[PDB]
Formats: sequence, structure tokens, C-alpha cells
Amino acid sequence: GFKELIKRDLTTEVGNADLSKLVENQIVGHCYRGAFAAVEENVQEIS
Amino acid sequence: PQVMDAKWALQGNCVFLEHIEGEEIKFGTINAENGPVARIQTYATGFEY
Repeated sequence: GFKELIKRDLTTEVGNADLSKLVENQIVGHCYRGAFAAVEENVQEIS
Repeated sequence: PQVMDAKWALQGNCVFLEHIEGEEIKFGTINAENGPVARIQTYATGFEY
């Protein structure tokens, strides 16, 4: 009942830079993911 | 030709300024200069006999 949905696992792309300030490219991470949980599978306990 | 034509050319202008962390740098400028003009005349003489 648990499904892991992935389109892009991870993509660290160098971002736009303001050359007029001499600021380096914005390193930015990005992941397009999702999950599908359930209740039929799981049972809680105590201690 | 009867009269020449002036030479043209573009030139960029910039100056390096001290750039302290995270300031905006000031841009340069472009400008053009032109040469002069010269012309050619005619001369002639002759004889009759």
C-alpha cells in the first residue's frame, strides 16, 4: 500500500547570477517527489 | 572620388573601480570618432603652335 512516486530525484542546478554585483550562481536543489501512505498496512503499539 | 570620405570607428570607455563586497558596479560608455575629409583638384596647361 506504500508507493514512492518520483519524477526528478534531485537536481542541483546553478542558478541565475547578478554579474553586476559579482555574486556567484545560486546553487539550488530541486526534487519532484511524492508519497502514497495507507492505514490498512500499519498497526500501532505502545512501548 | 572628387572628395574623400571620413573614417569612422567606435570605442568603448570603462574605468576599474574598487569593488567592495556586494556593491553594484558602474557601467562604461561607448563613443565614436570620425576622421577628416580630403579632396583632389585638377591642373592643366598646354601650347599652340
